[PDB]
Amino acid sequence: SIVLEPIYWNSSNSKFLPGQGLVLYPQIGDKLDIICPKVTVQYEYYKVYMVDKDQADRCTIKENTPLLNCAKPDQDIKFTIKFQEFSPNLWGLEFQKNKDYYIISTSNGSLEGLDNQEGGVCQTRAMKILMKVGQDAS
Amino acid sequence: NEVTLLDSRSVQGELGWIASPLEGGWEEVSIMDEKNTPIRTYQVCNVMEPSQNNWLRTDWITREGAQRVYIEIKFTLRDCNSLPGTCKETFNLYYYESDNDKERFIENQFVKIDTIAADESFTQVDIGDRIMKLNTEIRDVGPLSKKGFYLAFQDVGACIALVSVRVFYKK
Repeated sequence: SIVLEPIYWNSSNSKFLPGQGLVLYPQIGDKLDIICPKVTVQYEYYKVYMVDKDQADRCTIKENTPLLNCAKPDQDIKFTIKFQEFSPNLWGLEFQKNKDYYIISTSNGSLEGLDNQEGGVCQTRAMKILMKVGQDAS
Repeated sequence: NEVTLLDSRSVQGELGWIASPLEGGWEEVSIMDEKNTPIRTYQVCNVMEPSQNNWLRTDWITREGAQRVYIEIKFTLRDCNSLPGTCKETFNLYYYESDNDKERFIENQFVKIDTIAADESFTQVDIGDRIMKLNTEIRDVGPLSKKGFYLAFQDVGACIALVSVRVFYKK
């Protein structure tokens, strides 16, 4: 229960259906792990943010802070999201049933373009995650 | 100044502290530091449920050859009835001395350090102003004699979140 099965943020992840990213239907109480594993020893540099539908579609980024600053190739980077309406923590994310939340990255994937604010990996590999909190799948 | 023996913020990786029950009570969730930095935290808020007794004991903490050890906790606690009267605004902090750094179960075994409380809580999310409603409680553990120890946290029905756990000994 609750533990939702980690979601490796890495182009090789088949779950990122190219052109439509990966869609999820997490419910309240559900826990989720976005992971950026190490290396083996080619590492994909990313700066993962959570954004509104606007920025989600037509991949652009803007005070818009990374949940994952995948830039440490020797160790694992990870953000465990807790799908709760009311957060026991003040600096902790909160959700609401029947709302969508989007997580994208506009990085080239390479260290070179880790700060790209436009398109990037998202636009290409379609590394976006749409979470339809408390909703089924048509 | 202060020799740290543990800081939940700088231990990297996953915290993975054992908790009883493994889930439903204390859960290890992430957050964006007040100063943005991504940290790992622990929390529970089963305020609407009866008979709460959620435990979370850290991992083996060496006393590095020190007697008195200080414990620095940084919790938040959301104002209970800001959710859909009587409100638990405290929790208990325990400890257990041990030369064994692989204890895998371990309550009566534990010793209560004190009933700790929140000087401040909140109602809305992080919207309220900005923030530093972040309580920070300091506690001392009696004279030690063994190699290390474990820190236990006991929830009893308060909407609390542990942002940081730091321990040191002052040389």
